[PDB]
Amino acid sequence: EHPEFLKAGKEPGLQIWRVEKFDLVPVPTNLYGDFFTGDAYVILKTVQLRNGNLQYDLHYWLGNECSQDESGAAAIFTVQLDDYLNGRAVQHREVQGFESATFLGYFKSGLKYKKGGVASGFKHVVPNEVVVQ
Repeated sequence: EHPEFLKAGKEPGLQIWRVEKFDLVPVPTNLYGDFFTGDAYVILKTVQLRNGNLQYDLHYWLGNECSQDESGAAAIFTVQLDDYLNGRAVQHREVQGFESATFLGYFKSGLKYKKGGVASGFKHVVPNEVVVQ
């Protein structure tokens, strides 16, 4: 067994992963682009300058339907580890509505609002923060 947060950074290009109670779950490659507006997604983008230097770009997608407790958590684990990956990296926050140009460029049709989740997909229910009451 091995840690995932530390696994990130094993290949250049762009990688996508979905956070789940601190479990990280690779978004189904079959769909590639589907997103549930309620949780938080983390993406990295290692670009190639001339032919040796590389730059990882951080991009967390928030359908604006996810609580801030989990939203920031992703921006935190994604940002902190980023420093653990390169030390700086780029920071991009997409709160569904005003994304960045690089994000809308790599995700042209990567925008599918699907209310649901992964483990709660069997019951088909979207518990609201009211649960804490």
